[PDB]
Amino acid sequence: TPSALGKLQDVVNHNAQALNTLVKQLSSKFGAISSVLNDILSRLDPPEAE
Amino acid sequence: TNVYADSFVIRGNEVSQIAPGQTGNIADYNYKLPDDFTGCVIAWNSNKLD
Repeated sequence: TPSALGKLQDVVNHNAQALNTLVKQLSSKFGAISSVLNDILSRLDPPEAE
Repeated sequence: TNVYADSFVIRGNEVSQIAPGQTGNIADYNYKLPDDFTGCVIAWNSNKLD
């Protein structure tokens, strides 16, 4: 029966899922024109890119 | 505490270069404003005087 260590499996599964979603949150656009800081710095002026 | 007044005459259309985070001929060769600049900019037409 492989479902005996389900709790210990789900612990690390939730940990990996939290890590993955924390990594994916970097691709989010929190009201900005792009998710990359270098692109915003190269496109807009510092007063507007702030 | 310490207030300083600068005086210079440009060709008119270059007024956008006198600002923090701006680039150009005058901004990079003649007069540059820092990103942490705290002051006021006063510019008016002088086609009748200069």
